[PDB]
Amino acid sequence: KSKKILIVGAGFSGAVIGRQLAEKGHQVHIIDQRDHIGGNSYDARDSETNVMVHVYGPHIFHTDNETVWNYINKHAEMMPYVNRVKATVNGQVFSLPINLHTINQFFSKTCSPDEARALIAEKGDSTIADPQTFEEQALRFIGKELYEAFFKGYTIKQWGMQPSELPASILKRLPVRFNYDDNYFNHKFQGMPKCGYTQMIKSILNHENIKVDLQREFIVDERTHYDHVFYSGPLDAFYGYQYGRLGYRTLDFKKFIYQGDYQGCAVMNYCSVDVPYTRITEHKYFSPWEQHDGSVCYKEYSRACEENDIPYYPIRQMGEMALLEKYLSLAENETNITFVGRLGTYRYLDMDVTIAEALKTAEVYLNSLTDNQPMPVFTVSVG
Amino acid sequence: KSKKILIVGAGFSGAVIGRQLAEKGHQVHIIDQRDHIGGNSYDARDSETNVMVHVYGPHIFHTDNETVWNYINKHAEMMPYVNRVKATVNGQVFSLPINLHTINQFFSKTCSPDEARALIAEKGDSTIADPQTFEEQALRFIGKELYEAFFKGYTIKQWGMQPSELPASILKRLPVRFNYDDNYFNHKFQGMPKCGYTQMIKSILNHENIKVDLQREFIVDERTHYDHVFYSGPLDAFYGYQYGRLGYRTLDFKKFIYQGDYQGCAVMNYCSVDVPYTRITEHKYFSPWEQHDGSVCYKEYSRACEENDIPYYPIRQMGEMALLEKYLSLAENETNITFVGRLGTYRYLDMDVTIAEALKTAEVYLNSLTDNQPMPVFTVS
Ligand SMILES: Cc1cc2nc3c(=O)[nH]c(=O)nc-3n(C[C@H](O)[C@H](O)[C@H](O)COP(=O)(O)OP(=O)(O)OC[C@H]3O[C@@H](n4cnc5c(N)ncnc54)[C@H](O)[C@@H]3O)c2cc1C
Ligand SMILES: Cc1cc2nc3c(=O)[nH]c(=O)nc-3n(C[C@H](O)[C@H](O)[C@H](O)COP(=O)(O)OP(=O)(O)OC[C@H]3O[C@@H](n4cnc5c(N)ncnc54)[C@H](O)[C@@H]3O)c2cc1C
Ligand SMILES: Cc1cc2nc3c(=O)[nH]c(=O)nc-3n(C[C@H](O)[C@H](O)[C@H](O)COP(=O)(O)O)c2cc1C
Ligand SMILES: Cc1cc2nc3c(=O)[nH]c(=O)nc-3n(C[C@H](O)[C@H](O)[C@H](O)COP(=O)(O)O)c2cc1C
Ligand SMILES: Cc1cc2nc3c(=O)[nH]c(=O)nc-3n(C[C@H](O)[C@H](O)[C@H](O)COP(=O)(O)O)c2cc1C
Ligand SMILES: Cc1cc2nc3c(=O)[nH]c(=O)nc-3n(C[C@H](O)[C@H](O)[C@H](O)COP(=O)(O)O)c2cc1C
Repeated sequence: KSKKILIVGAGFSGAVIGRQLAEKGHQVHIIDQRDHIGGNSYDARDSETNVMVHVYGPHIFHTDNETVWNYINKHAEMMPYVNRVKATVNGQVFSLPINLHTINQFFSKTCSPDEARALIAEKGDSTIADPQTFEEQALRFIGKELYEAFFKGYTIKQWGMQPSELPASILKRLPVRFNYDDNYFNHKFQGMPKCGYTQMIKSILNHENIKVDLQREFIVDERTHYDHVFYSGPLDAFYGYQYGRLGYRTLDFKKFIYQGDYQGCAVMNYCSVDVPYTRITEHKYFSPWEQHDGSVCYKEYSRACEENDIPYYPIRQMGEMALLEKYLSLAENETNITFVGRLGTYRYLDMDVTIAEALKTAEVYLNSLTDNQPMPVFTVSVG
Repeated sequence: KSKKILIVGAGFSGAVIGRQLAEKGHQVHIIDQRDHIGGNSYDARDSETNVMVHVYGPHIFHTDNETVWNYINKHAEMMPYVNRVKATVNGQVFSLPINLHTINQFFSKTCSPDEARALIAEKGDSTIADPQTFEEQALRFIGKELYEAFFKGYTIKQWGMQPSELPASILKRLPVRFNYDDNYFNHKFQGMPKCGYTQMIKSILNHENIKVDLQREFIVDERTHYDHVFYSGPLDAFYGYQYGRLGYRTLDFKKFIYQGDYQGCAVMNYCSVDVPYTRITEHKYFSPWEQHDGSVCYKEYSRACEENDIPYYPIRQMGEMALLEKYLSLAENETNITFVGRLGTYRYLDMDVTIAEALKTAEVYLNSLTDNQPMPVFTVS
């Protein structure tokens, strides 16, 4: 039997869940409160320059998950693109993430890989048994100089907290590289959709069993008209923020246009705390197969997400997780709804991860129909 | 009607011409004086370390020709790979080709693309009206500091001549990229074959109608036993060097083994004339999908190609070109032979260009049979 399915959000989570269910006979209704599909992966062209802008931040696809990679290759033409980030600090321009070139330039050396290991082991404090803070992780592995140049001010700008108050886990993600590889991501598959993500999501959304209504906020009354609801909007919002708002950072993107090449690369970080934006992005460099004389650029600023700002990065410290636990115990009591995605589960999720989880969620739901088991509220852990 | 083809050389020129024709019926005899196939593209695994070594120096595949790309993808699995070269001079490590990073690092600046254009325009030596040498052209374009750090020394080593001895026309464009792009090659397709060029050519060569004999020299007396000869060996040698030897640079490779990552990139250039090698190459870096604890490296030394050396880079200056012209006008009176390849034609040819010209050559020969026309001696200009 064909089921009636409400899906709240037309970003990757809604779109991929909808597509998998559509293809199996169910009637899928996808709503989104914005006037366009795509969620935070949405891109659109700038009128004047015709530059394709990644509206809610640069979005670089990267994955080791070949199943996911083949899936999106069914919906776009993936162009090779290797993200290579630069940084300006101390009157110089460096390569990130920290590599043998960054090391040799910063200390004015011509170390080989093994000489650079010895120079960095010497700067690091191997007396720290198990770093508990971001700061201690930097002192342990990269040393004071590298830390204060590349990480301290930059991290303070992103998080609005001292690094001695942030977990080690943030920097554990980012080892020093003792060769000349300056690819930002190590994933086996990396690229950018030739006609953009909006178009990719449009192809995912393109089926006979899917109706998509925009400018349409979810209404708690609707649930009864459907067999199941998939919700990728904010968890706290669905509960009227009755216990408080989940803490996020937000970003302000300050637009400017330049005639020519403003910086010569897609991403420039500004490591100094005394430079108020975290970075400048030059969006035409995200589509190097195209040529554009005019250029759309953004200065990006980080700050605490207030009531009417878009939530970007979830903060997820003790207070935030105590608040989450309260919404979760409301959530565990529900029937015929599943909360999914970055907003629905209060997790930062890359595009490929979001896709893989959306495929699994559809599969769980389909399996639950044929086994006549109830569909759980979450198909992922958040304890 | 089935032709007896002799093809001199089992590198890309002969392999590709040979397969195109073997597939339309002709009997193809390929010979090569060396003891392995592949010509200068040949690779092989080093015994101690198992690193795939590029025996005649690094070979990176790159093209904008998608027909050529699809063609090698039939005979190999192409892995992605983007060449990015580092260079050590004056106690610093830089990015090449010269780019906005090289410039900011070199001068200690944080220039944007356009401020950097303004910076190089001032450094450019503007008192030099009408430059005649490579030296003067470089000086006018980018000034003394950049010229002497990155060009003067490396030119001396690479060409065995001072840039004052070479023509201004050798570099027609200001050589700075005013962006952060440090991909050495700008081609749409770039990659490395997962199992090596030798296996790729071994696959091009695998046909019933193709016999390959190695350790086998061409001998003029052979010509009479075949209907056509495709010749990829050196044009001057084919005619006994009767007018002189075409000028080339040759390269010496000095092998060492390091346990670890010796330098942390495939290719490190040394710009200084006081360092006698041109580059150090670390070959495992040409196969990043592979992991190796032991690493095979080479210091590369460039010198004049003398009579017993392998010819690498064609010098192609005034005298060499006049000299080439003489063998060309002898070749123009040959019949039943076509000269092809970097050696048969005295050109530096990429792998992709060489494959495209081979496919076209076989086709021109196929067409000439069906149309009853004579095959030309050269299939390019
Ligand atoms: C700054 C930033 C940079 C990023 N960069 C990368 C990157 O480089 N690479 C990468 O792989 N990933 C990146 N990501 C992750 C990426 O954006 C997510 O993977 C993806 O957006 C998740 O999609 P989703 O559909 O689950 O959620 P979303 O895209 O957020 O979409 C959810 C949808 O729900 C709608 N909605 C919410 N509430 C309601 C409501 N009550 N009623 C109706 N509609 C509602 C919203 O309007 C929205 O359109 C980045 C994320 C951020 C914040
Ligand atoms: C230092 C160097 C670096 C290079 N790097 C790149 C690179 O990164 N990427 C790229 O695309 N290309 C590169 N190339 C170009 C590449 O090597 C050529 O494209 C390729 O070798 C062309 O193959 P071919 O068959 O025409 O000629 P060759 O490979 O030179 O083959 C000619 C064959 O003919 C044989 N032969 C000659 N005379 C006789 C005779 N008397 N009797 C019998 N056999 C004979 C030879 O033994 C040889 O095996 C490089 C070239 C050089 C010199
Ligand atoms: C509060 C916060 C939480 C973040 N959580 C993640 C995360 O879980 N995974 C991730 O890849 N990036 C996360 N990021 C961002 C990265 O650490 C990264 O450095 C940042 O997005 C800017 O640089 P990037 O886009 O190159 O990664 C977070 C950023 C902030 C401010
Ligand atoms: C340091 C350096 C020196 C080079 N010297 C030469 C040279 O002497 N002759 C030459 O033809 N190319 C030389 N090149 C290669 C040139 O950059 C050239 O632009 C390009 O590689 C030409 O080939 P393409 O057909 O792939 O574009 C040199 C490159 C570098 C970085
Ligand atoms: C004939 C020739 C000689 C060159 N010699 C040098 C050199 O000595 N040092 C150097 O850094 N670059 C040298 N170059 C490299 C120029 O930067 C090269 O054209 C540059 O890579 C062009 O880059 P592009 O790919 O942006 O066109 C040479 C290039 C050519 C064609
Ligand atoms: C005399 C001479 C001619 C060369 N001609 C070419 C050429 O036509 N195309 C090319 O890509 N490289 C050519 N090169 C090699 C280039 O200089 C460049 O360095 C190549 O990208 C790396 O070769 P190399 O660094 O050993 O010189 C030539 C080198 C020399 C010495």
